[PDB]
Amino acid sequence: PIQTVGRRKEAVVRVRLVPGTGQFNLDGRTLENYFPNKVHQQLIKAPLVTVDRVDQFDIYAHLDGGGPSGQAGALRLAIARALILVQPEDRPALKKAGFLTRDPRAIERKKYGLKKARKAPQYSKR
Amino acid sequence: AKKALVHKANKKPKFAVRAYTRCNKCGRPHSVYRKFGLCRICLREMAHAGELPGVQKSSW
Amino acid sequence: PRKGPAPKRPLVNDPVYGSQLVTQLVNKVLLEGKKSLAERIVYGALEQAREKTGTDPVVTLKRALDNVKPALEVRSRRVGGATYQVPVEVRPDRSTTLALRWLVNFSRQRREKTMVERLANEILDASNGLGASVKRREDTHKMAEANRAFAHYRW
Amino acid sequence: ARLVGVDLPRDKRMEIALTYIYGIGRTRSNEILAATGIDKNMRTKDLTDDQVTVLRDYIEGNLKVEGDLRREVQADIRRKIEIGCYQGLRHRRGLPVRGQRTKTNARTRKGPKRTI
Amino acid sequence: PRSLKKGPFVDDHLLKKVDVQNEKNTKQVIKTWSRRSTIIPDFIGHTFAVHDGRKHVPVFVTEAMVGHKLGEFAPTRTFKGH
Amino acid sequence: GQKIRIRLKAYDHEAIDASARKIVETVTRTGASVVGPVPLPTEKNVYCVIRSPHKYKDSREHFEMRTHKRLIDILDPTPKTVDALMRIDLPASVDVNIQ
RNA sequence: ACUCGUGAGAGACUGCCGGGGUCAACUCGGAGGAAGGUGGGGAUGACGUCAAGUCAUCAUGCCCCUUAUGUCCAGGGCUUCACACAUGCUACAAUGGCCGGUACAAAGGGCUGCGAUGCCGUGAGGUGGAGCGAAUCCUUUCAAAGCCGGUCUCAGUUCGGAUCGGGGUCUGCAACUCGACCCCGUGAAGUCGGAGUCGCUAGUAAUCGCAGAUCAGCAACGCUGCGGUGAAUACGUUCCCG
Repeated sequence: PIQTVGRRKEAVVRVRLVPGTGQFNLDGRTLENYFPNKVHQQLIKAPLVTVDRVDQFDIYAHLDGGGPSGQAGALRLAIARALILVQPEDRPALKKAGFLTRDPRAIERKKYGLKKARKAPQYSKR
Repeated sequence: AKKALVHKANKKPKFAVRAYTRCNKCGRPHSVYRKFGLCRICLREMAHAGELPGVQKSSW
Repeated sequence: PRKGPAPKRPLVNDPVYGSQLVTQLVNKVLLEGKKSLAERIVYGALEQAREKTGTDPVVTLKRALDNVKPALEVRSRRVGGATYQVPVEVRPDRSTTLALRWLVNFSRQRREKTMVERLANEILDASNGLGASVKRREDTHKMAEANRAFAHYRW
Repeated sequence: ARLVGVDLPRDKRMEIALTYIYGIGRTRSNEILAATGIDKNMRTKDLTDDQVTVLRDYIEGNLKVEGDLRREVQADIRRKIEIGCYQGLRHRRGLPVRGQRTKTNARTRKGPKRTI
Repeated sequence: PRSLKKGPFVDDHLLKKVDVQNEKNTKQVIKTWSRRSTIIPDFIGHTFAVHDGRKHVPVFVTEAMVGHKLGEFAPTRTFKGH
Repeated sequence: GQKIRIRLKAYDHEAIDASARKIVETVTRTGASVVGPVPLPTEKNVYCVIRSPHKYKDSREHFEMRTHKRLIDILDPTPKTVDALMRIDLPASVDVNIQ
């Protein structure tokens, strides 16, 4: 058994792999039925295309937290780490494109006495 | 708060809506939390005095 | 920015065309924080250009921006309460930035009542050289060349 | 065409065209149309006599529109402005009658600004 | 607005006084310190001196102003322009 | 035949852990089966107060209250465990109830 | 076996290399690595200054009333309006307006409290009640922006919402002055706003919804938080301010 976990700014995904055909399951939907974005499509294709072994794995994803782009990035990173695990020889490839660099960017706290984060109220000289 | 006002607050109102907060330690009718019953000033002063079971400085 | 220049931001390669000019344009036209709608607007304009000129979008946009890319700028320097206009040449990066900013800012004035055809029409006009961006470019060069005298401050 | 002596617009949806009258707006247009049975996808250019006759039959039979609405509103106002009613006195002085604020607001009630 | 389920509001004092008056074949001037009370059709033949804070304004009610509270026809604050 | 959960709560981590350890030791001494003190979500109440009386609103101070809760599940209801349950001494800040 | 709930620990330390270095601090580039140089943000505010603010949080010395400035109570005011200033929200629309479908967040709160199903309403809502003192039940499997399909085609607009009319719902002993919300209707100003001025350097501004405190109901567009999507330039101290 293989199971991998991905996280992206409050979105958490868990991916299971099968060596089956070139199709994906996202909580019961395919890659086009769910995440109907061409940009997200290329984003998720980027690991497999970089490793140049597309259409060789069937993934099953369980998703929580975040929105479209956050979960898309989380799935991308999770499947990238899963592929690195099953085939370590591709480790010096994704790092060349920086797909192993997890993104440590989140929502900055809204600070009291202000409007939001770094925004400030209007200042009047009189 | 005047002692007469404090006693009238201690006197149960003759109508349901005629009731208000009347902070316990001092008697400041504004900004009285229902969790403590204290005014915000008294709550802060007592919490900083280390005499409340659970309160502490917040930071995150 | 007082100590030194901040490191330049990287540009993500455009997945559909491979050149960053299109993603720069879509980032600039972006407003209210929506990538998808701006992307579809720019792509619709580019495909209208495809069906109206019959040539490759990358090269036509390239020489259009080259023909609307400014070369010199005018800067204000104040002494004794009175200002002076000095001409300074521009790095190509800010030149392209200003050209694209002019295009996007003035693409809200064409009177055909839809943004995507507005972009397609102005892109085609700049490709033909009759667009208003050419007019702003000529005005900027007129300002730069006419006031070439006041440059002894060397900035 | 005509709509109780008024000139219907040449190109307006009847769900929008019936808004042009003094008594029918958004919901009442659709309620009248459903109780009548006229397809809402056509234009005034095609609006023939049968639709017109069922239309004014229904509007006569349902409620009060045009001039009578104006005069009944005026009748209510006059009832409230000559019996000492608070709303009437607030009408008289050109100020909002719903107990609103006039320290800086109520521009459309008092009118344009007359700087002092 | 006011929930009609509880019925029109009238406190007991003036109701009892008007009961005494009209059961004694008499109509006089009623002075009250209440303003929240409504207009009763049995009161239309009478008049009410309603308090504004200093003294009482007398109002001779008719059928034209039925359905509103007393204070709706007795203004309180004074403002004589600028 | 019957299993019993006990909810076990406190602000303080030290006292709550000591109570759990003592109860587990007593159960082991008595001869009954327990799953163990499984962790539970920690409730947090957050409040804001104004530092200064009479104006200067922009300066405030935040307060927290944290309650750590856990469950202890016991199977095989040994009668001696029930006999020795309520006599167990517990810390002041720790509250345990049965379910 | 995987998140997760919560405890302990490992790990960012100029650690190594190369160029500038006074073989120095330090600066840049590279390697590995989740992060490269205080990784991101909170908490913490020295000696001092403004006779700054608070006798209305509390106490506090002196002076005052002491049969009153004390003191219970009914109604009314703090929302009054020809003006001016400040802080905000909604608009001047086609990057849009209206109609149906479609899928993903977080945090939080709940006992005379959250309150689901059915019963009837256009919608607040009237009937009564199952789950929970609460990772159990309710906030719809929790929203909007997003995407798809239909239409509107540039007008005071299928924009905008003000003022005004008729009729109601909820709470409250009591809704006129003076609570909120609902149905229907005419639909005012408003055409990107002069002199001038404001916030902001990475998950920031901008946009969108949700939650909480106070609250029976709310004037909340306020304040404190959460999450979604998310780019621009920074040449350089010449000038304006501390």
